[PDB]
Amino acid sequence: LISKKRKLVADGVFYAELNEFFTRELAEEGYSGVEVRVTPTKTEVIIRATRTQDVLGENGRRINELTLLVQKRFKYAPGTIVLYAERVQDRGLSAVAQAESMKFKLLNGLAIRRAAYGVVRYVMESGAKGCEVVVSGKLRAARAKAMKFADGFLIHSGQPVNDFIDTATRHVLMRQGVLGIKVKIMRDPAKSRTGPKALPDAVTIIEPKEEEPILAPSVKDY
Amino acid sequence: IKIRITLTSTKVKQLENVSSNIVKNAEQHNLVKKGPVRLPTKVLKISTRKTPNGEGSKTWETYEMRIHKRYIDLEAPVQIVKRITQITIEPGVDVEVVVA
Amino acid sequence: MLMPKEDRNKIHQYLFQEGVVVAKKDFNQAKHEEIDTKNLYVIKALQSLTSKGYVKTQFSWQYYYYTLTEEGVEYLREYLNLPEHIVPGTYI
Amino acid sequence: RKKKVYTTPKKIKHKHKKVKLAVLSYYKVDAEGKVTKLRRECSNPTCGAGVFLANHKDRLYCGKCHSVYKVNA
RNA sequence: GACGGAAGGGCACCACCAGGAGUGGAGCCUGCGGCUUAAUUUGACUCAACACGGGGAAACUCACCAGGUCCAGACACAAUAAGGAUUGACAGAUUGAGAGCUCUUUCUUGAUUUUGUGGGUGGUGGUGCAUGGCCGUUCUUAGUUGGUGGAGUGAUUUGUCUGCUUAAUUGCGAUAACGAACGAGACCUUAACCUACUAAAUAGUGGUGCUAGCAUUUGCUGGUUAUCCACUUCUUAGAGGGACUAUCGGUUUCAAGCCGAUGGAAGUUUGAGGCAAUAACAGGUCUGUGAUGCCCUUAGACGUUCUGGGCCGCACGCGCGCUACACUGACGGAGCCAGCGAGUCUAACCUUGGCCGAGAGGUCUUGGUAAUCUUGUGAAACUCCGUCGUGCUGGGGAUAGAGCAUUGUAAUUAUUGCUCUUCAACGAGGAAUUCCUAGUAAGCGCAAGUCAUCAGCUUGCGUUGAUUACGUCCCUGCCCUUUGUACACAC
Repeated sequence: LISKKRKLVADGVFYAELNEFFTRELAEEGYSGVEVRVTPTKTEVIIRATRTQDVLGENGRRINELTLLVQKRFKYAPGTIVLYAERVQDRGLSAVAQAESMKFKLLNGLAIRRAAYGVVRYVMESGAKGCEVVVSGKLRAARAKAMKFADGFLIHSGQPVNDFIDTATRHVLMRQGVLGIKVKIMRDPAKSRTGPKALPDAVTIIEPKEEEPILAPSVKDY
Repeated sequence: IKIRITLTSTKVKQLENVSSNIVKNAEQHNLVKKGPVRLPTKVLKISTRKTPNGEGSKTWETYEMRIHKRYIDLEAPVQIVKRITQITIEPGVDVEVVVA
Repeated sequence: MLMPKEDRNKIHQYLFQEGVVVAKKDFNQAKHEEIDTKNLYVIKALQSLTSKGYVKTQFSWQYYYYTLTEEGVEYLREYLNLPEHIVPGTYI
Repeated sequence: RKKKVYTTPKKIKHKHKKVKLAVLSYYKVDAEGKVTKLRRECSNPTCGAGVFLANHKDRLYCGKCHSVYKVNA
């Protein structure tokens, strides 16, 4: 009905609305992203989470409630908007889930240094190429301080930082204020399967195959 | 009948593979068809100040969203028309059906 | 503040019909979606229900998505005396 | 947040909420007989024919007709 | 480490032999500082505020100002109590009305309601010197950091460096260092050259479906789809081609590099952008938040019904800018050239008209869910015939009074546009101060942003186009090394 340019802008906006809804409601279960599928007379939203059984509930009661919420937001024909929640593997290789676990650990009350070190160890052993946790705020003092815990090695400039680097910025409400966690995870270029296969500067040399000389006059008679 | 499929997506890779599989299946099915007419790419620009408040140098940024629109005009029986329309459906790419 | 019995029953019966409501942050609209009553009426009544302890709210760009609870539905179910396994509020 | 004098005197004179007076609704006092009516309603159907409407002085005000009711009684 | 009116080397038109364009000279659209009853809201104080808070506002925005004036004990604790708790309501007393703000008196949706707590809500209230995020700036310059080995009791050094180049800790290289990480590059877009792999009634050629001017001479200009043939070698496209200093000279412990000439797109990484170094501002932002912490108010509160006033009072000073000192100009007539830019669905967006006017506006939709419609956006100093013609003139609508109107339920203290007038500054414009390496300076114009209505602003594009730049630190700043220091909130 609406012109296509405004319709796609509204599609992106609605993506952002439901993404905020899922990030704000689906935090405790480690929400880490969505995938919206487009098809004539049917829209599908894939919710990649970790605690997917504890999202689905009994016979998908909660996910059915969520897709009904979206359906009533859009006033679309019931059943057109469908939701499916899947257990995304390697929950450690996701900035959103790692920052959410940081938030939960901090609110639980574990010391910030040990928390950051635990998350960075988990991220490192989970196969991540590089990790960086920046915690900003009041840390055992009344003046703001920032602690940066890094491992591996990341990048900051170019397109590779745009694509490989997954970033999550979370504002944890603590007792004396708000702390800020910036989790920056560099992933593997050869673990994308989309776009560039490797870093634009890191070259891989091809394996040669040696061939023996002739050493003698032979004639292939046929 | 003169049906027409037009697609108005934003992701060029999905756009191109949709077009490629459509034209390749049409060619392997040995029909009569018109080539994919490829309208100019429309770039939506939004120019805004980087700063939330008014302090600092007067620096600006431009966020661009690229829109790719292609279309194909066909004439065929209804059954195979619906078959071609409904197969090879991909998320992110929006397609619609028109006449003449 | 005054809460009309007719509109309260309308909102409760819509909550039992569907299971959840969206309350767009538009006060004085006086023409709610899917309910005849006023938007401020819906929003305040749902906040009253939450404070009573029968439903939870999510804001998500000031839209007021609602979601009922176990005791929240069972209290109203025994209030209206509707029998068990007859009418879940938000059944599949 | 310190410039407030309240020059005008105490203006909190909220109108009363129908204080509980003596037994209201003195319809009539007829033992073993028909209880009559006073200042009866007109031929308008929407009147309840048993509802005690307001009759202050040479005018009638209808409870049902809350907004639009202007008649010469 | 910082600094030095210390030394060496290398850089930068946020710096300069040179030159161009402005400001402070005139007026005016704008933003800042002090008096004003109650208000002329608040933030920002060098570069790194001053056409910035996308802040071009008459409601709202807008919390500032004078005013009537309501609820939230949301949720749970002690109360009368259906012989009842409660909203709202008319010509009749000041508020402008069917704003019961208080009435000489009532009607009355019907358990929804009033006194102190525990925990709260709202706040464009304060704290940005509690903060998160973000952004600007040191410095957008070439610069930061481990591991393992060397040095030193140690702080800490080497690595990260004598020499040689553009922008480069860029490299060649010597070497107590070897091997790495981040920045630079590398990367992703933008404009350029493609007679190719694949193109549509949106950019055409000949016959034609119909017709005219130069004539029976072979063509151009015209005007249209289904009636077709050959192509995107001009608009745009998608596995995509080249440019890497290719080649030829000159110069070197005869090593990286520099300086000159060819089809071809240029041989200053092709030109320009995007995110951008475990370091820091106690720089801005608590006026972008249902982000809170600490205090303010806790039922006449900063939450909010309506009326208005206000960055439109100035005695005044300072800034991006616009129009000008005119005969390289002003005006009158004939030509009259870009696209990335925008566009009604729960009720309108830019405009194609039979009628009227240099003006806005009506009857139907040719425009729609959009390369086909607005729009070749036929938009400006640009090419020719004259008038004004050096005399403060025809450049000033500064300034002020008369009439038509799109918008807004109010354009009155010209919102804005079009018909009419006075003449107050202007003889290379003082101290000072800002930008400019190939189509950039500058001139002139167009589109989006803010919008219920108007650009003098900003972000992008288009037309003509630049002498002194392949130089230097003399001024302002940098980077490295050496050096001195009584500095270390660091001159």
